[PDB]
Amino acid sequence: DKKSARIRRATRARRKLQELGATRLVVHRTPRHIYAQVIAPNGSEVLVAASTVEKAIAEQLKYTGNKDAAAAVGKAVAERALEKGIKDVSFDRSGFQYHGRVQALADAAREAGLQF
Amino acid sequence: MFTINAEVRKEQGKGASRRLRAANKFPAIIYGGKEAPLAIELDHDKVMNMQAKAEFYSEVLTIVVDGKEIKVKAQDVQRHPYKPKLQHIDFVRA
Amino acid sequence: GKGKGNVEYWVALIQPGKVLYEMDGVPEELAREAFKLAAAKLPIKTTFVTKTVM
Amino acid sequence: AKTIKITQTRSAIGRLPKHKATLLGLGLRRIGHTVEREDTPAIRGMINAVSFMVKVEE
Amino acid sequence: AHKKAGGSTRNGRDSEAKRLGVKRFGGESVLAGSIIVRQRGTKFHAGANVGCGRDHTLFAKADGKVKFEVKGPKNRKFISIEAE
RNA sequence: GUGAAGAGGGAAACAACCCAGACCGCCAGCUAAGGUCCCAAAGUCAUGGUUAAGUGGGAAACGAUGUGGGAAGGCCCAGAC
RNA sequence: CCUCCUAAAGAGUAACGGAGGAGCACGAAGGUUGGCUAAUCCUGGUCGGACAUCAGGAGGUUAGUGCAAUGGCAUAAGCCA
RNA sequence: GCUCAACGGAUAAAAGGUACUCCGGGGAUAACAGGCUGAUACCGCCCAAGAGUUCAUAUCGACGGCGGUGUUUGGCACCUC
RNA sequence: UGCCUGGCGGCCGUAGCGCGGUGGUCCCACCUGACCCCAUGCCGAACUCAGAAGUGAAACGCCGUAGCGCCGAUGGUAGUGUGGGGUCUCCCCAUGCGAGAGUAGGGAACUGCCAGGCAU
Ligand SMILES: [Mg+2]
Ligand SMILES: [Mg+2]
Ligand SMILES: [Mg+2]
Ligand SMILES: [Mg+2]
Ligand SMILES: [Mg+2]
Ligand SMILES: [Mg+2]
Ligand SMILES: [Mg+2]
Ligand SMILES: [Mg+2]
Ligand SMILES: [Mg+2]
Ligand SMILES: [Mg+2]
Ligand SMILES: [Mg+2]
Ligand SMILES: [Mg+2]
Ligand SMILES: [Mg+2]
Ligand SMILES: [Mg+2]
Ligand SMILES: [Mg+2]
Ligand SMILES: [Mg+2]
Ligand SMILES: [Mg+2]
Ligand SMILES: [Mg+2]
Ligand SMILES: [Mg+2]
Ligand SMILES: [Mg+2]
Ligand SMILES: [Mg+2]
Ligand SMILES: [Mg+2]
Ligand SMILES: [Mg+2]
Ligand SMILES: [Mg+2]
Repeated sequence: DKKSARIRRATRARRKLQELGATRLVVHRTPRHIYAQVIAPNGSEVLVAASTVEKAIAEQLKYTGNKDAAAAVGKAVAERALEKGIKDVSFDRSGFQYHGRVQALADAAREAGLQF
Repeated sequence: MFTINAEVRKEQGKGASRRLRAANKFPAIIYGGKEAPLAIELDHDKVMNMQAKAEFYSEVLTIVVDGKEIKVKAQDVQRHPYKPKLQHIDFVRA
Repeated sequence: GKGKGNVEYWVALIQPGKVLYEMDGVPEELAREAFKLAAAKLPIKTTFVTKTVM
Repeated sequence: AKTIKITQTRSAIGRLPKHKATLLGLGLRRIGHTVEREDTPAIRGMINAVSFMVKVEE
Repeated sequence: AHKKAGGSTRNGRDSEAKRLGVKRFGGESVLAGSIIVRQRGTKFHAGANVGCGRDHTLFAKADGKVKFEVKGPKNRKFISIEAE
């Protein structure tokens, strides 16, 4: 399955981060929405979460599944992390090729202030 | 159709069981049912003679312990490896 | 010395209770006679056992 | 607080070194030596270990 | 039939034992860099603060106390160092 | 574990087996192993069985109406063997 | 010199004990990043079959690991770039 | 830069005979005898296919099995070099 | 608060498989099309991008099912540490530890954080 292959791809970097203890900015890209979360190193506590599924972000977007929606959601998640003082995270692409919407989200977060 | 007079075991374990089997009795268990299992102390010679019938392992035995009758089935039998003796009998409450 | 020996025959270690030979389709007395004849050729004490449900 | 008395009734010759060390821990020194100790689970364990060669007057 | 016969053997070879196995057992307190287990292949895996060398030797990377646990979906055995 | 490098008592004799670790003396007592008829210290001790083979006091498959105990079973005063 | 067993569930442990290998290879067969997952069998299919390539399924790592055996390996240590 | 591979590597550089022998030692280690053991050897016995005109057991006795002796060939290396 | 969905875990088969059913407002998936960014040792299959017509078909989620997988007592048995004993290449007794298999039985997971949807 596609998602099984994606999980298999992601697991290595996820375990490396999980043992390193880095706060994790995990992305999740779908054909329509792109989700971003920042999660504690233990993995069982969601620090912040910004997604196109929610009205506050979506209402400023034409289509929720493209590079511009990704840039908007990355900007939002980075600003909320900076308001929670998260400051320094590490990027978990979750198997998605770091390119296109995922890369645009990453650059939006980097310019907003998240360090990775 | 067969009635088996049984008495309650006082001590369990390898030593007590081998003491029984030397003293011409043998341990048995009554499990199954909705209550805790009961360990009993059967009379080896009578039980061997009565199990000689092939319907012992088919009809519902009755066990008389402390006057209380228990209707059981013969579930499993452990036999001596090279003797016509019994070592243990599993009864199921029924 | 000078190494181990060469394989000469094959055995099957027998412990008490092991049911060596089994037989079916014959009368019981003839089975007893046949088993007596067979046991006379073996170096281990034996006995005659029957089938039971359990 | 309760005290038991332990009397060595057999030799320590040919015993396992662990048995000899248990005898020493109990403080017993020779056959017919009686010592007084406290009644603790540890002491009971020592006595159980060397129960074949000591007698206990509880 | 007088004296004897004769006959060489083809075996009689072996290698120096490598002294593998668990060096520091569970509950022990190690210094940083202490070898916890020498092994062939990750029979034991590297948990928290435990590093795996090239020969799959597990060494504690932080001071503390050893801790074995069955972890993961494959019920593998992980050595971790509780912070002490 | 013992002997080696440990004597003493027992196993007849018998380093290595069982009991037990000799500082010296005593014409004192209690014991371990092992024993108590005589050699040879100590029960011709008490109770209930077994063996009739000198078994005890060397040895197997196998054989046998030896004898003792046990749980059954078969045929029987229309009187059975 | 390496691997398994003997080796008595820590380490170690002998024999003219039972089995096998080494006296190298690689500039990539190393590093990293990204990606991928095997054997076998069945079905269908030009030459072309028991075994060539193609497609589907069952299967589940019974594969692979430059070379022995063991321990590992799916996050792959296996296969490409 | 050593197949110094007898791989902790005596020299850079080394094979044999002695019944013509000699010395120091050993029963630490062989041949002879003794000893322990009894694979082998020898002698018994158990089951009994079959042979024996029929009939296993007059006489043999297969396929197997269990012992005895210390009578050969041995094993070990305890006494004696 | 209730229920559904998505993500990250906890845990690692009482949690997996099979079989039957069910879901599309939201989510997810399939889907539509490739100047493009990006791509196939050929192929927009996969990866990627721009989208949203349609369908939950497959997948996934959930529900129900014991046919398996899985877990699993009590009892007994095997083994075994220490001390004894026997006709001792194997056993037995006192005491301590006590399985494996099997039996009754359980069993179609449970659970935390965040977000969205619906009914509030
Ligand atoms: Mg016992
Ligand atoms: Mg060797
Ligand atoms: Mg000397
Ligand atoms: Mg002496
Ligand atoms: Mg000494
Ligand atoms: Mg003496
Ligand atoms: Mg004698
Ligand atoms: Mg004397
Ligand atoms: Mg002294
Ligand atoms: Mg006296
Ligand atoms: Mg006298
Ligand atoms: Mg070992
Ligand atoms: Mg050991
Ligand atoms: Mg390689
Ligand atoms: Mg590599
Ligand atoms: Mg040399
Ligand atoms: Mg050398
Ligand atoms: Mg000379
Ligand atoms: Mg000699
Ligand atoms: Mg000689
Ligand atoms: Mg001789
Ligand atoms: Mg002599
Ligand atoms: Mg002499
Ligand atoms: Mg069990």
